[PDB]
Amino acid sequence: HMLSDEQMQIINSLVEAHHKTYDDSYSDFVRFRPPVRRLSMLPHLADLVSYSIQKVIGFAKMIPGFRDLTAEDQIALLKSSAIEIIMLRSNQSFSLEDMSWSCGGPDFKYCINDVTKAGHTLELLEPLVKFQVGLKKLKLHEEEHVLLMAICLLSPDRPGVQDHVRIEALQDRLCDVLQAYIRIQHPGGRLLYAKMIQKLADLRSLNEEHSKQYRSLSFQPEHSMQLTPLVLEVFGSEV
Amino acid sequence: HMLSDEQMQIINSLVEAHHKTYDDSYSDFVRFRPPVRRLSMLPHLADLVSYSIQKVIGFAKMIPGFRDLTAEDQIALLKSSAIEIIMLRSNQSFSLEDMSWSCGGPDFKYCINDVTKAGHTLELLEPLVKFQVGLKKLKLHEEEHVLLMAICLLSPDRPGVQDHVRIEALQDRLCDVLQAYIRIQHPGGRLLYAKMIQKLADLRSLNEEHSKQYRSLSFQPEHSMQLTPLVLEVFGSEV
Amino acid sequence: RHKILHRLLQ
Amino acid sequence: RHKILHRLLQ
Ligand SMILES: C=C1/C(=C\C=C(/CC)c2cccc(CCCCCC(C)(C)O)c2)C[C@@H](O)C[C@@H]1O
Ligand SMILES: C=C1/C(=C\C=C(/CC)c2cccc(CCCCCC(C)(C)O)c2)C[C@@H](O)C[C@@H]1O
Repeated sequence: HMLSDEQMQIINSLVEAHHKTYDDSYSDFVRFRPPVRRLSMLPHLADLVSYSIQKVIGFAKMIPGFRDLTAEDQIALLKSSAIEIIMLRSNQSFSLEDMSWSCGGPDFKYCINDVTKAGHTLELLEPLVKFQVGLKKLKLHEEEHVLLMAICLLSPDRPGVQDHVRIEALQDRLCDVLQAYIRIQHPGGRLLYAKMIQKLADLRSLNEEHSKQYRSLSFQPEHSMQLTPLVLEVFGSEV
Repeated sequence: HMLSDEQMQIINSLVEAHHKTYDDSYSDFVRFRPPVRRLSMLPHLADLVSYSIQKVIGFAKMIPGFRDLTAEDQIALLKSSAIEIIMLRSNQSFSLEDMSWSCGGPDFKYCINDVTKAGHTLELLEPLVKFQVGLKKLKLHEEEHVLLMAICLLSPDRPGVQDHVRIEALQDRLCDVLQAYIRIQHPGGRLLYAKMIQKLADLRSLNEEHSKQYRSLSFQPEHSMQLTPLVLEVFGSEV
Repeated sequence: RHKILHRLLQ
Repeated sequence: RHKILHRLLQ
């Protein structure tokens, strides 16, 4: 057996959307408030995350079917999955040699400690690094990585989603595209699909922990003032 | 005649508050989103203005009497005068040689054109530069400049102020301190006080124009997203 | 509300 | 409201 034209077009559109919304040089990082090493890394990391939300929105808008959902479902899906898509996309900068995200030079090399200086704890950072190491070891094809992000985004089990039948259908269409890609194009991927679906479960708990820690930060006006309007809106409680 | 102990203590406290909230080296400017020359200067200038609001709050809290007003009057006074205090304090960086604010190097030298790239027009920038030139020519003593800022801050004629009798009294106490300072300590200041009070009238119209232009910017989410939580709150319409 | 997100989604 | 301003005024 082989992939159909429709399945192939889905892969093409997703890979192109990722190439359009992810810069491997990290050249836009010089435009953020600079890194500093009380929560010295918060301005830089808030700017980094704000920039990445914009990219995730860019990517999302090109996922086949996403543009057809209501502005409400689009927002509900973006709000609840943004941090998970940010965690997935960050894997491309993660290095197993130094257990860090390497984004250009000495300034943009981020370790656990730097994120601690952004108001985060090891209750989040220890499983994040473990998730990063695990996902990195899966040696995903660009097609699988892009499909995993789109699958994550289109999870119907999110607070605020209204049309859980239409989102579940788009997600299943994407899950079949992934399953077939691994079967046809990935030699030795016999257990990959399962391992990948298990990574989405990991993201849910990482998401829960981030939200808790973010709520703490967002409630202290001296820290919330260092965030951006986009971060506040996306990670905020408004309906 | 001469200044009294009380009048002298007011001058001492104000000069000290300004020395504590104004850096002549402009060394904190490297921590802002960098200058870029669609509204390329907005991130840098929003960060600059956000930083300056913080300083104006710092200064305000040390103006004798201000701390005794209700949190409501303190907010109402800060909200409506912030841009005027920013305009006054910026005079210390204004240069008559190049008609610009020189804050360190080639990156932090700001001309009319740069502010145009922050969503502002010559309807604001032409009278601003004319105001800057005029105030600069007054060759104010540090004591007069600090008194002018405090006088501006304590203007009772502001939207939202409740105790206009207590604010008017603090402002008059400050106006007498200024009048006496010029009389005793400023040789040739016979017409200075009037010229200074006239600069406050200028600030009202400059404030009105800035608010109009800012409302335009704040209504476009692509521009409002580049502002900071502090700028949005201070220049915002909430009561 | 969600003013920014609405704009960014066009 | 004015959460930031209130904090900054202590
Ligand atoms: C964000 C990206 C990169 C690194 C990511 C990283 C590591 C720096 C990270 C990712 C997700 C979550 C976290 C921890 C929370 C960040 C702080 C966000 C707030 C809103 C303050 O809670 C770190 C770097 C590049 O791979 C681009 C990618 O989009
Ligand atoms: C702000 C300061 C300095 C320069 C000031 C300057 C000239 C750069 C300026 C001042 C007031 C108003 C304006 C124009 C409006 C700025 C943009 C603000 C928003 C909220 C986007 O409308 C420029 C530089 C230093 O003197 C410190 C001082 O506090």
